[PDB]
Amino acid sequence: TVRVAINGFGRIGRNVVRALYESGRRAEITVVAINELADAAGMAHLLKYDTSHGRFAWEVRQERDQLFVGDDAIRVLHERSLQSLPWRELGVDVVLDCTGVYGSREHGEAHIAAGAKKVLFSHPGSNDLDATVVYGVNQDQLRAEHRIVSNASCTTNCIIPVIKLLDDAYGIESGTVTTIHSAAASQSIIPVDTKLAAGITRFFPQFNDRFEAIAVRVPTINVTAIDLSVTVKKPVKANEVNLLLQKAAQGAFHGIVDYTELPLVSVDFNHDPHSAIVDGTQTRVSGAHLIKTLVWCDNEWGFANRMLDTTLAMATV
Amino acid sequence: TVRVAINGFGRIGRNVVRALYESGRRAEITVVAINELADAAGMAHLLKYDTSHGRFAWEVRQERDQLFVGDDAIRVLHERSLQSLPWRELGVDVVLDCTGVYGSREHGEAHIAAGAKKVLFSHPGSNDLDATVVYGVNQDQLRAEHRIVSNASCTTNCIIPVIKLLDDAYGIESGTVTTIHSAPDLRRTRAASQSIIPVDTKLAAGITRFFPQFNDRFEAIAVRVPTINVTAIDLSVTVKKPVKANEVNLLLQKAAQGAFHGIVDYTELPLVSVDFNHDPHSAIVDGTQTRVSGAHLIKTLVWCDNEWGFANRMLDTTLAMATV
Amino acid sequence: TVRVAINGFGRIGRNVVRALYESGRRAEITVVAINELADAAGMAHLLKYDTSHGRFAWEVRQERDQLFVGDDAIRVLHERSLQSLPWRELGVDVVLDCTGVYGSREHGEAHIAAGAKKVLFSHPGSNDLDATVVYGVNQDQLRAEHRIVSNASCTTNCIIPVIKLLDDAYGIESGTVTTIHSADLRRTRAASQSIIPVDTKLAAGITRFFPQFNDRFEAIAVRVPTINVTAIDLSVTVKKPVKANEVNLLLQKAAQGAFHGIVDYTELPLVSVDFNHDPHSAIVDGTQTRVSGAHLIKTLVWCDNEWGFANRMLDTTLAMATVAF
Amino acid sequence: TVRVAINGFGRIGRNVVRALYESGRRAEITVVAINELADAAGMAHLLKYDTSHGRFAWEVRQERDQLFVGDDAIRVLHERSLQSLPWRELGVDVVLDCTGVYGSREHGEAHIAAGAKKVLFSHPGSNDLDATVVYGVNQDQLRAEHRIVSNASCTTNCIIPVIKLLDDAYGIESGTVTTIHSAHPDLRRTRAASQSIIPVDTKLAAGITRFFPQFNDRFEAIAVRVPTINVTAIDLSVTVKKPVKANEVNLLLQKAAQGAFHGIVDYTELPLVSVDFNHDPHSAIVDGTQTRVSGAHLIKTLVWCDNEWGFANRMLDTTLAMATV
Ligand SMILES: *CC(=O)c1ccc[n+]([C@@H]2O[C@H](COP(=O)(O)OP(=O)(O)OC[C@H]3O[C@@H](n4cnc5c(N)ncnc54)[C@H](O)[C@@H]3O)[C@@H](O)[C@H]2O)c1
Ligand SMILES: *CC(=O)c1ccc[n+]([C@@H]2O[C@H](COP(=O)(O)OP(=O)(O)OC[C@H]3O[C@@H](n4cnc5c(N)ncnc54)[C@H](O)[C@@H]3O)[C@@H](O)[C@H]2O)c1
Repeated sequence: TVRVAINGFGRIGRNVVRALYESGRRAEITVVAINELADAAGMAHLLKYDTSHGRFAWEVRQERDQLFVGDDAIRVLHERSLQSLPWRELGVDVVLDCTGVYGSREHGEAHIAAGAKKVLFSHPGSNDLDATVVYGVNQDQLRAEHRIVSNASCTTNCIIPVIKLLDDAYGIESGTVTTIHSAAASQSIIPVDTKLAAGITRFFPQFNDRFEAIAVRVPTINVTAIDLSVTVKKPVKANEVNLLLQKAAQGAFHGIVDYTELPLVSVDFNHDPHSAIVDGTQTRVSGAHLIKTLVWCDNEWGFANRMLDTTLAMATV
Repeated sequence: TVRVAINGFGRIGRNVVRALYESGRRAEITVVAINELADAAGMAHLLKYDTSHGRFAWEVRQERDQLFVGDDAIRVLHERSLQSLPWRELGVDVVLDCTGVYGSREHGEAHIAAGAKKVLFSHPGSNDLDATVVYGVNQDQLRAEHRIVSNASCTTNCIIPVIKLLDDAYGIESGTVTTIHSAPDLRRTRAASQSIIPVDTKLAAGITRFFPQFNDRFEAIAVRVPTINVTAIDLSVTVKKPVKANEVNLLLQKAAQGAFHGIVDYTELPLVSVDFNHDPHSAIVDGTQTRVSGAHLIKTLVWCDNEWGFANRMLDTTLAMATV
Repeated sequence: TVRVAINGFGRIGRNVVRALYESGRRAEITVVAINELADAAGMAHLLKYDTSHGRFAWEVRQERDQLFVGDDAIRVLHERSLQSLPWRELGVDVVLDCTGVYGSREHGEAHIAAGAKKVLFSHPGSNDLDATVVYGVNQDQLRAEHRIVSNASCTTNCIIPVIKLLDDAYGIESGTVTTIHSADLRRTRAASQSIIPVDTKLAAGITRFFPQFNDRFEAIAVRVPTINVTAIDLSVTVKKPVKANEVNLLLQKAAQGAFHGIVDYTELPLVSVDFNHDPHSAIVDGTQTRVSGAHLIKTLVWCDNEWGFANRMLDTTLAMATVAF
Repeated sequence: TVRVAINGFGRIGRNVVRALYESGRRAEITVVAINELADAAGMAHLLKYDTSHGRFAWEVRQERDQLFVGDDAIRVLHERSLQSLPWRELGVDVVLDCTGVYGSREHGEAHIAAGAKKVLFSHPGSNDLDATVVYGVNQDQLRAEHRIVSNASCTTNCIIPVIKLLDDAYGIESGTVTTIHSAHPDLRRTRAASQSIIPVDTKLAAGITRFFPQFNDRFEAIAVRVPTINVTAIDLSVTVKKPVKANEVNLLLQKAAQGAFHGIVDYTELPLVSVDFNHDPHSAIVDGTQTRVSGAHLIKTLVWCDNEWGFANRMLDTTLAMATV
């Protein structure tokens, strides 16, 4: 068993746990410890009841400083700073840090120092890390040497695969993105800050000063829509683009990217493990060179499963 | 005073009336008749109360074939055919048809035959009508021979002015749009309140019709989200002239003060959709959301009140029609 | 095997099917035919994708005149009137009529005439059917000679069990209810941002089931823009003096005993959506129980207004097909 | 005219200002100072644009140490402590404290010490206070001596008038309330507001018993938050001595609305939804169509209110009474 600890039991941490069990990737990975400065029972409870994904199918309990998913007893810690984490004592192979506060080399080193073999951050974190993984695209680029890695963000993890597929096939010249985020808020469309372009140009440096992004928050549940527009060199038609993407979903990107032409709405992709689901019915091409594609993703669940995918790769290399 | 009749007292019809009074444009134009298939009080009530806005500031009464807004009398009719409309009897200068059912030439002729000097449709309709007016862009192209005219749609009326401004300044090569609307196809039989729902958009067709130079150069998609009243349009265009985000913003800001005052607005304030509720502008450009990818791919987000803006344009166009 | 046909594949009909499979009651019941005046391709699609309940876990297919949940084939019919239904040909033991249009005796007789042994309506029907079953309360009064029966409504099915429990224990003198539903010049308007009064058939339904409460029960209801789960705010005057926690203890005991699987009890800090897809007819929220003086009880009861009811349809169906002489 | 300063420019503070100008109580009250921790420009923005009330009709300019509503020049302070407030310098007749933090009479004394003649809190207060005015019910009990007074809460200000009317006419024996509110302590608090019905704490049970001490151990209350806009619904249930019918109750309340409680309580039988009462200055609007009576003694009444606007106007009403008495 690969044994992981989770630092920070927020939304993403909780989902990683839920995902571990539902995906059955329990067989290959046991969570041994969770750490959040937050009261233990608020965790057990919040793990059991989730606003988007239903009651957790497994039986959850929290007595003492011990969380319980099914028959597993997860030791619950309340450390405030990285050094005093008993990673060594627990034999932690990978620490998934989902705190959202920690993210630099030093934080990584601190985790390793505390006894963890490797670290995986649930966000981009400081630039200079031993690696950055958008699973399904560049997991093959992982080494032994690589011990402090970032898993990108849920939005970058959603759109990067598509941008790659499109760039490889048609040569992207420039791109612009609009992200429609789910959640006064409960009536408006709210313009919000977005880091998604920084994330794209970082992963694809050939796109510096060639990509921009805006984003809005709307009062929907759980699922996010990404509205991607790119200029390409090779002339293309809407259905050719769709055929490319559909093929990718059945081939090289099976399980990571999905494709659909069914008449669906956002909530239908709730609890969908894919990093991205391409909506074929929304694909457009203006002239022969401006491609619009709408990509759905469960902004938490997809990412959560990628955390686990990346973890496995890290522990295996 | 120009006298108008309203055919169809739906959402848009009601707003046109509300707009007439609130805009203060009651001094130039008067509503003499409304023709509806619903009950009469049905109308008075819905005119007084609506969920998009607030209680109508004016006092709304209702008696049988009548309707009262303030001191003004408005003959309420219930005719299922245009032939039998007493437009002649009432001296109607313009009929604003907001039924959403009528829209070809013949329907226009029918209204005129019934005694109306001119007709204005609250939508695109079929192609061959005298002119489609996107007020603030091409109202100067109204001759008096134009008797049956279309007011475009609220979304086309929102984005066309921006597309013109950008094309004039930088030469648009191709474009793509996403419309985020507020609240057959199997998507239609399912809950609005938690989902982003792809819907059919005819915005594409409307743009290329108004700008024929853009055939096979514009596409559009749209989604419906469970927000109130205000619509966001996410426009992306490739241009010839190289540009920077703030140059684009400066252009649009200038237009808002200048040539397009009262039709397009510009803002850099941190606002959300509901802040544009009841805003008379056809379009409000959100400067903070302008982007340029490379030097040639412009993204601009434009807000509009999808009913109020359009409702005021109906009145603006009406005036223009009655004045030429 | 008990073999059922479903007349009307609307919201409730679809859920009955989903419920049959998810609850494993499919070992004991078979849906052999569905009839709806709707596009059969659309039937399959709507069965697979639901706004409340998510993607149906089973594999759904449609082709010509067959729907396919899993490896099962259901005959899809399109008859516009009750007379021409091939119930006899298919050996239907019970017809679950979830059309919401049909509900008289005659409609029942028509179904039986068409070849169905018994009929179960997904609503309270007219006033004089053979039985109304609020399962868990009076299913023991089903005899084998009741062939046209009503399953009450989801709201009545939700609150009746609680009213019984309270009446038995303390003697209800009078009652008033407020129902908060999830999503006439009010229907003609924007449901995404308002509390909307709506008419309710609940006071009718209660006094019908408990005739001793005529002119002693009233009800109002509002619609709010939430998802799927309904809250019932019950207020009753009782004879026996009581305290909040006594009432809670009574109800909690019922939930573990006589009403296990039908009524549930909870003290956990939950919100409506947590009862989404809950099979109980009613879940009592202990934390919201109150008693004013010693005689005015307030209790808040949650229910999944569709799922609970759907599973009760199946429960009642079984009882009807089983009830021996 | 009467001069007022506003301590705390939150939701309520902002609305008081908006109300002053819109209601037309501007020919009777002037705001001279707003003391607030955030910058003069933040203040001005939020005053102009509101999530729940639209664009403020007046022109909101900003300059120097001044806000401007029309040609009226209001002054902005950022005094962190209470003693350093220049109330004396500005000749403040009443301080409306809408901070929600201050509410003890020491706080009151502090304001007065700083130079304010009288103080009015936008909530119940931490108490041992001079008075508690639910305007339209007991403003006549104000005395030149009461210098530190509380304006109750918006919910108490909404339902108290109705409870009085009902008690006077039929003698309330006991009561229970449900409030339907729009949008570490609880585990419910940090959960998605968009889509669930959310049970929460409520102090209405107290506020009522405090105002009507004859109801100790005779009133209880619960409340839920739903994702609607701005307007609040209060679902009141009371037992009464005198036997009554639904329409008698309605007739009583309707009469009150034109008569003794004109401008404070309103009555309607029109088919309306919550948003229709948005920006309604009444403390309470009674929905006749929802009135019920179970037996002859259990009254259910549903009362709407704009939980901010009504209250804000009452703040102004109470202020006037205080400065006048
Ligand atoms: C934003 C925008 O401009 C937009 C977007 C999509 C579609 N439309 C067009 O708006 C027009 C009507 O909108 P409205 O919501 O006002 O219509 P409604 O749904 O409220 O109903 C119309 C109203 O008229 C009645 N009616 C029907 N037929 C009638 C006749 N013959 N005579 C009198 N009244 C009639 C109907 O019962 C209801 O009361 C459309 O053009 C639409 O395409 C705008
Ligand atoms: C039901 C009812 O009547 C109701 C509804 C809402 C709120 N209340 C009560 O009124 C008090 C204020 O609540 P509100 O929500 O208006 O406040 P806020 O969160 O909008 O912001 C307060 C405001 O005060 C400023 N402030 C804080 N500390 C300050 C000091 N020391 N000096 C000056 N200003 C200060 C703060 O920055 C913000 O601008 C509550 O009691 C509530 O129960 C009633």
